[PDB]
Parts: sequence; structure tokens; C-alpha cells
Amino acid sequence: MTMMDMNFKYCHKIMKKHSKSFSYAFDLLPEDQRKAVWAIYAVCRKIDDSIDVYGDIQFLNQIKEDIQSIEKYPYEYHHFQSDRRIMMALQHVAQHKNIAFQSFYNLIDTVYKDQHFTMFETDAELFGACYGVAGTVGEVLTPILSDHETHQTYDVARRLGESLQLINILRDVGEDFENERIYFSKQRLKQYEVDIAEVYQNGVNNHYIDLWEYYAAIAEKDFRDVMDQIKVFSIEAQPIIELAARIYIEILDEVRQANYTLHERVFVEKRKKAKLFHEINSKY
Ligand SMILES: CC(C)=CCC/C(C)=C/CC/C(C)=C/[C@@H]1[C@@H](COP(=O)(O)OP(=O)(O)O)[C@]1(C)CC/C=C(\C)CCC=C(C)C
Ligand SMILES: [Mg+2]
Ligand SMILES: [Mg+2]
Repeated sequence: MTMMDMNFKYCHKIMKKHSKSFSYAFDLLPEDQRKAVWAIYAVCRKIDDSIDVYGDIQFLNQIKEDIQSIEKYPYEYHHFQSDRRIMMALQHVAQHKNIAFQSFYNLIDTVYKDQHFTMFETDAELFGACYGVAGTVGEVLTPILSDHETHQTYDVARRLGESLQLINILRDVGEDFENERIYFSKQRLKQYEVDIAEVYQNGVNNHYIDLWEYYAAIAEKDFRDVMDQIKVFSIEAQPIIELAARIYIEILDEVRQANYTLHERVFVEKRKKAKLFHEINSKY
């Protein structure tokens, strides 16, 4: 094992630890592509988790500055300020692939703004936040998972990322509420006559289920639209991306089976993930 191998192994550790669904799928990529995914993953994770390190923007600004160094000077040695192992790996990737740096900056800005989080007035705001947290990730992964990037490739990847973020929201309603976050828009909550606090205390009702299913239907339709355009991605990545998405889509059915509970995080069992892989893989 080289030093750089050690750097990617560490990124892999982070992804396996923190992202059971995405780890399962993306680890099936060919070596050079999965390694790039691990590095992108670990960067994004550090960005997402940065505020809780000291309680403020310090570690985040250090990440941003590290990324800026890489963008400006991809072939120079940097004394990274944040997590050196992750940044060395990102830099190695950047030397070989087009990285959409502005997409990382969009994600960072999204994390900065989350410090001042006020509920979304409308679904348009909510979907805007989904872009910032996850459409950006889709954009960053595009050159990794496709052979000749076009506007269509980016668009599909962005849509997928945003759909997965909406599923994430749908899984985590109760936990988010405990953390003083509600992501359903004020407009939709008012229309469906849903108070999340009241539902957290008293159990689901038909109003809440109707509202949840309204968003679920959006995530599903977007998922189907991505599946229909899967050929934008490289032949090797197609079944893997399909797997990643299907595993995440299955979370919706898990929520339903747990009666839309606001008091635990549902999950797709490993054995089910394997079932989905068999189904997809026979198709390919
Ligand atoms: C780079 C990579 C694979 C992921 C990035 C992971 C990170 C940390 C981003 C920081 C912001 C966050 C938190 C975003 C949410 C990820 C789930 O959180 P995680 O905690 O890992 O898993 P779980 O909550 O299930 O335990 C999310 C739903 C976005 C998924 C978007 C994807 C996969 C692109 C799809 C498009 C193509 C594949 C073209
Ligand atoms: Mg996680
Ligand atoms: Mg969540």
C-alpha cells in the first residue's frame, strides 16, 4: 500500500461508516471510479459535519480554502488546513478528472446558510435547498460516472441527487424535528393541515400521511425519469447507479411499513440490498 492508497482507504472507511446504502452500491464500481467516489464522498461528509467540530465556521472555511487551493493549483503541494488525507485524495482525483468546483462551493454555501435556517415558505425554496445539498453532489460525480459529459448528463445526475435528498427528508422527519428542523414547506403544511410537532406527539394521521405521500410521489416520479435516462452514464456505472437509487427508493416503502413513524430511522436491510442487486444485475 502506498501513501495515496492509505488516503483512499480512509475515505472508504468514512463512506462505509456513514453511508450504508451508497457504500453498498458504489463499491461495485471499477477501482479507479470507486476510489474517486470515496474521495468525493469524504469531502462532502466533512463539509456536512464541519459546524459541530468547534461550534462555528472555522473547520468549514479551512475545507473551502483547501478546495480552492486544489482548484487554483492542482499540481502543487499544499499544506492542507482541514483533513489532509481527504484533501490529498481529492487532489489526486482532480488531476485526472474535471471536477465541478463551483458545485462544491454551492454545497458549502448551503451548509453556511443552514446556520440561519428558517422554514421554507414554498416547495420552490425546499427544492432549491435540495439542489444545494445534493444536486451539487450529482454534478460533482458526473465526470466520474460518465464518458462524455453533456448538459443532459449533468441534468440527470442533478435530478437524481435531489430525488435522493427528498427521500432522505422523508425518512428523517422525526429526527429532523428533534433537531429543530422541518423541511416540508409552510405552504404545503398549511394546505394539508399538518403540524409536525402535533404529529410527533400524537402519532400519524391521514393529513400527515397525505402530505408525506405528496412528496413521496414527487421523489418517485423523478426517480423514474432518471431511470429512463440512465444511458447518459457509462455502461459500467449504469447498473450501480440504478442500484444506489433503487436501494434509496426502497426506503420509502420501509417508512410505509413502519406506519410513517417519527420515532426511529427506518432502513433497508443488507439482504434486501442484495435482492435489489440481483434483480438489477439480471436485467443487465
Ligand atoms: C458523493 C456521494 C456518493 C454522496 C454524497 C454524500 C454527502 C455526505 C453529502 C453531503 C450532503 C448530504 C448529507 C447529502 C445526502 C446524502 C446521504 O447522506 P448519508 O449520510 O451519506 O447517507 P444516509 O443518510 O443514507 O445514512 C444525500 C441523500 C445526497 C446523495 C446524492 C447522491 C448519491 C448523488 C446522486 C447522483 C449521482 C450518483 C449521479
Ligand atoms: Mg449517514
Ligand atoms: Mg436526513
